[PDB]
Amino acid sequence: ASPLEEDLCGYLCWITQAE
Amino acid sequence: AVRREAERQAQAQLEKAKTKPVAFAVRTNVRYSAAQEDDVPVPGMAISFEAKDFLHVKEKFNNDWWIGRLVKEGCEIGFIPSPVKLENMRLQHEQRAKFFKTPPYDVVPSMRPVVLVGPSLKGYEVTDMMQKALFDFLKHRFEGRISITRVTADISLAKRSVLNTRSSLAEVQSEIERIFELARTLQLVVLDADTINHPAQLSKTSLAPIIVYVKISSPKVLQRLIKSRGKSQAKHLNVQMVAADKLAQCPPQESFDVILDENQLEDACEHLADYLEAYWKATHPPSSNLPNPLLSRT
Ligand SMILES: *Cc1cccc(C*)c1
Ligand SMILES: [Cl-]
Repeated sequence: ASPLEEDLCGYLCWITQAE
Repeated sequence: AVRREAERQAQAQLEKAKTKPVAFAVRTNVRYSAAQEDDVPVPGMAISFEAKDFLHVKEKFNNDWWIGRLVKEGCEIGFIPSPVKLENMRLQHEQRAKFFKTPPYDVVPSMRPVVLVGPSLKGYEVTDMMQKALFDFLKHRFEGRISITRVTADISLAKRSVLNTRSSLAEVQSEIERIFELARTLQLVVLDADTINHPAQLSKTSLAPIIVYVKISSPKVLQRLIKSRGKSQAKHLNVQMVAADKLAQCPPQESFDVILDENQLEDACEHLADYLEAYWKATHPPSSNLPNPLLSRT
């Protein structure tokens, strides 16, 4: 994946860990 | 001879202060570079410092000298000039140098409270959820050593300029006083401060926070994260993007203590934990308690 897609995936995963 | 005896009584006081508690902390507004002519109670034992440095003060030695240390790993206690002494030295310089035309120390919490800002505004899902994961991590990682507390009062109002009902301003002051008290015994203090989105909002207070910038480097990524939370969040895109851009416009070295620009929660957490462990070491020098030998020599 592109750096921006990798950023996005990492942050979406971070958000899921908050639930 | 009267003087060697005076140095001895001073050294001895210094010895005893190593294991005393921290009475208070200051942030310096001025620099001090010790010189032999300052007449230090023990020659060579003065604490020099730059402006914006932090000192932990144990006790008052006399009107001219306190006893304390720079909040930095490896630094041990010594003699810190009192404001009276700093003003006397300032006038000595002015006298040596020579109609219509600044305190050297601010008292701050003994442990600087940690405050999280970014990636955008609090009270919206992206920032709330991202920060919640960091606070959850801190609670588990620093168990036994940390107090994490919410602050709903608007602590940006805690300046002399201000410092609104009388009741709300008293509540701001009581929250300041609580945060100072939480830090008194040298536990780490973490605030979830609802109203603070930008470091300039605390820069004029006496809290001297550790500002943690949770930074999303690309605005395109932020935008897409907001959109991931659905149309109910995305309708607030603009205010969230403007707020993130204001953080990005700050001079970073002066505005933020730690910048978490990692895109993995694990890596952002370990960076913050490493920072706070280093801060623990700076504030908790081993000299602050003597070992109590298991075995005697005879
Ligand atoms: C993008 C993504 C892949 C796998 C797991 C998560 C949490 C997110
Ligand atoms: Cl005093």
